[PDB]
Amino acid sequence: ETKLLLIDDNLDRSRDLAVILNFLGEDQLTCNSEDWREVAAGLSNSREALCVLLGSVESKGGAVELLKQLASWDEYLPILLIGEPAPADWPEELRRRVLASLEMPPSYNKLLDSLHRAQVYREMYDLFRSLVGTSRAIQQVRQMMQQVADTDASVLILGESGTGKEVVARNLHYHSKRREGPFVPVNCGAIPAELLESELFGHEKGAFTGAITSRAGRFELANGGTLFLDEIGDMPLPMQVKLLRVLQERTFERVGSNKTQNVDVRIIAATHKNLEKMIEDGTFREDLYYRLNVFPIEMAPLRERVEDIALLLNELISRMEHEKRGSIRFNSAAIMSLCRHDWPGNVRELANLVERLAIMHPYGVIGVGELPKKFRH
Amino acid sequence: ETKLLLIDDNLDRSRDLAVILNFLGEDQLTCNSEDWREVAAGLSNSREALCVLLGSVESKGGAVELLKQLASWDEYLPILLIGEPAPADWPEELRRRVLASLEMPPSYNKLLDSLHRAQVYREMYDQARERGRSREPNLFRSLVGTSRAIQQVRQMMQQVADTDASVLILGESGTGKEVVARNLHYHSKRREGPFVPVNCGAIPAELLESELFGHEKGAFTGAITSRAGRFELANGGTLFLDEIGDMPLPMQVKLLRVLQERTFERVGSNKTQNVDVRIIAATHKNLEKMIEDGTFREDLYYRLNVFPIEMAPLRERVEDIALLLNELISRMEHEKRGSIRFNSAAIMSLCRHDWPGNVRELANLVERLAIMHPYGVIGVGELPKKFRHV
Amino acid sequence: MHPVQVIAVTGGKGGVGKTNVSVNLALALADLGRRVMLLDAALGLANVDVLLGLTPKRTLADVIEGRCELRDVLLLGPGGVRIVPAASGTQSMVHLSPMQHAGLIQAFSDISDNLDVLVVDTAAGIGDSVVSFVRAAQEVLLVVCDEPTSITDAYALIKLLNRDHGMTRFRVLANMAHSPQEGRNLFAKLTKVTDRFLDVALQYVGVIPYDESVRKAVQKQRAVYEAFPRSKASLAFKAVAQKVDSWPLPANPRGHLEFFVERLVQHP
Ligand SMILES: Nc1ncnc2c1ncn2[C@@H]1O[C@H](COP(=O)(O)OP(=O)(O)CP(=O)(O)O)[C@@H](O)[C@H]1O
Ligand SMILES: [Mg+2]
Repeated sequence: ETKLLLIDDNLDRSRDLAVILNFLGEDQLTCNSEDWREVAAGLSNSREALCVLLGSVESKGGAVELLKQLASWDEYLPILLIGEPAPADWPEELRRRVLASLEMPPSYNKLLDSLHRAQVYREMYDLFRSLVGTSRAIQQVRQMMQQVADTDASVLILGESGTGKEVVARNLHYHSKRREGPFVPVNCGAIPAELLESELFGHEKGAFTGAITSRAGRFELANGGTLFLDEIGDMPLPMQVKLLRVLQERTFERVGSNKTQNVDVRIIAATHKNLEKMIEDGTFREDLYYRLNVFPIEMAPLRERVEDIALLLNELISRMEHEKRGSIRFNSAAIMSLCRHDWPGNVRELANLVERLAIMHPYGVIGVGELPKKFRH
Repeated sequence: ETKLLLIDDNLDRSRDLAVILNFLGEDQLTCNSEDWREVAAGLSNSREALCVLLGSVESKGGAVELLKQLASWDEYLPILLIGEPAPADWPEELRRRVLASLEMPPSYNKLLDSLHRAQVYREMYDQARERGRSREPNLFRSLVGTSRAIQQVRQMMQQVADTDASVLILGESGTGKEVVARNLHYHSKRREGPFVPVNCGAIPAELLESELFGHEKGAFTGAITSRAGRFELANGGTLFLDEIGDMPLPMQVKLLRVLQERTFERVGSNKTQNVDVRIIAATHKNLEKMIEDGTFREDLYYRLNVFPIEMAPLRERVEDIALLLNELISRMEHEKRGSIRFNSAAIMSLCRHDWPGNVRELANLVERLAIMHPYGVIGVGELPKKFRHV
Repeated sequence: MHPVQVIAVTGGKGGVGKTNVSVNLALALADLGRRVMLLDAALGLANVDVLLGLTPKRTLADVIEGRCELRDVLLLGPGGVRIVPAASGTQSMVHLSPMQHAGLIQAFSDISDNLDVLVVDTAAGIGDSVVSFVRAAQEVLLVVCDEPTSITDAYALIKLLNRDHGMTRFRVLANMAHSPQEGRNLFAKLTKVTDRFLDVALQYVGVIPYDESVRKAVQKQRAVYEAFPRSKASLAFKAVAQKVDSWPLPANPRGHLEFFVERLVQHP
């Protein structure tokens, strides 16, 4: 991904570090004081250079001038000395870039602590449109989604009620290899306990006192796509066991049938309950928990991302332009009043409020008194 | 104090391996295929020779004579191949004395894992002086550590490996009892027999009878077939009972009957069947406290606790976390699923964690970090908030 | 291939004209040019066939009892509307388990010709069958009359659905109103109660006037839309149907059981 530059005119120590980084799984390009410009020209940009390992230099002028044209090359490129003691007379202007002074032979600990410090300074120095906002939490969520969307792993979305978990799941599905497949949502808190097994697995012509036809379950509906199990915490324990068995074996059977079918699906589960406490109280299975918790994404409440409300309002109004139930605009005082609200059931209440005022007063403007109740104070 | 021996006739490979081991801070005596004895005599005795790293041989004779001479030097000296797959030219009983084959250049995690494997080999097979039978390595795969608890577990497994007796594994949920059961099964007289794992908590309480013992035609509403139980599938093998503590009392009486009388009954059947199985029971509940609570059978408890294995929580063997990370990351490299590297701060922060669900938590965290930060350095900042500590 | 719009006609209060609204809305939507199927969710007591003058040979009792499948009980009703008939006082249809309602709703997926209209005529009350058929429908149309009992029953149904199932969007249609101001005032009262206690979205659809042509049509056992196509009630039904055709089609499946989840999954 990112290359390393070692600048050393001492060939013995240069080979020493070269084999060490090669062993340590770090990509580097061997350079000397006179041909490093050609190597730099071979670099795609200044960003691809994580750091430079400076060693003995025999070019005219010395190490002091050598840091000058690397400084002219980039001011944000960090420097660490290899096999040279910490300076005591070099100019002070360059001592905000000497991260550490390593000695040959280097040690494993301080090499990675040096490499970690280099990554921190580089980070300090320098497309999910559905999820809008500017808080730290929202961009952390976006980064985690970017990291997990390209791989086949079980995602668990943790948060509170009405925090926007289905949107995150859909963005994960759309930016994956399964984009052309189906998206099948399953709500375990909107299906009775006796119906969940038949709904997920399907049934034959006769399996129980109500089965009148043979139909495909939602695992077979999700074949070639992702299955989004919302409210996994209220799933009954026997159904938890059967779901674990299906996930482990990759095979399932319809209710009232003995034929085994295989389905390749991606599991994205959602929860608002504290699962760990549920395993502690024995109301949830720990094995299913660790099968579903390969990658957890924690969503943040709207009361903790208050500066984001206006953008959410504009986004919600935006989507009503596509689903054709009208439009409405807001006032600055009304927006400030909404920002000063507790908001339990964050995005669900925000969308409910917008829909309610859109149907109530269409193509209007909302003031402080225009809000219905308990939203201005 | 312990030393290695690098024996390879390629000068460059010897030199760069030597400098790698100096970088890791590992003592070594560089050697060749002609003068190793002369420098090997400087060390006190054959015990300080942890292992030998043997590469390519382009000297007189084959590798067989060098292997025999090394075995003469000390019979208990593990061998690590560097950049050379093992050749298929020895008997299957004589093809297993080396521990690992390290691809060139070796990976940090795999190198450390192989060194710890050599240490585990040396610390028990050398000093034993008791096993007249040929040694059986590989019996400790997921058991890596330098704690008192893990060494006690290894001693108990070595005691029980050569005896066919019922085993009771005591440990918290997620400690890794299944791998211990598999290690006991595949390195006992049952190696060719089936290994059948059953989780009592998974089967519903009303179906545990049919699942464990099987049933015949029309045994219950829904019994269209005569499916046979787990015990008969484990005949000539091993059955692994996990969380035996939730199994109800009548089932406990029938299990004791299977253990002693070697007989059981199917559902809907009027005949007794004899099966020869080995029962390795696992639980995470205090069985004694259940006995004075009137929930577990006391006689069953005495029958099972003849060979107990107490697997300690990770929070009580925290100084083994580094080795466990090396094993997990090494497997993750072997399956081409990526690699991660920690600094000292992250490892210390992890060591100060309570770890509920010890090894499953560790593996889940490793997988999560592989997804989050692939090919990067993990510090305290990049760990999840629940793992950060001051 | 397209998603199918499902409309549940309800209201809790009996005798508010749920069946008349269902039948006349079905015929009007067929008049605009859609393939419409009408289901008589009044499973124990059938009134769609009575109002339309039909005498079905096979009904849904035959489907549940297993003598026939679901396709062969369809009847070609007036205006091209395909009717699913219900039983009238059959011991196997008086009360069904939730498993049976789930099976019947799921079995409707075998039908793949209707042009995104399926009108579901729920029974009176807030019972299990009514809730099951309302939750499975995309649109919920509540028929309310300007009486305290009707307002109370509609509010009770809304409160039940919102409290125990999280539903928040409801369509309200006024029936047997003697002036448009009567319908507006009825909507105002219902919204006043709901806002005082709940946080839900009520959308006014229209008003169906009190018209004796409806009574003559019921006496003749024919539909007011076809028997008296130029009456005030028929014109009101045509206007409502034009308004209903402008409703947004479903696009995404929800987690619970609902009609035609197959079309809501594969099409997107
Ligand atoms: N707008 C209107 N003008 C005149 N009569 C009307 C009317 N709407 C409904 N009615 C009358 O109401 C009576 C019942 O109608 P309908 O059978 O459709 O009600 P309903 O289905 O709600 C009763 P239930 O729910 O018990 O089946 C009939 O006499 C019908 O003609
Ligand atoms: Mg009716």
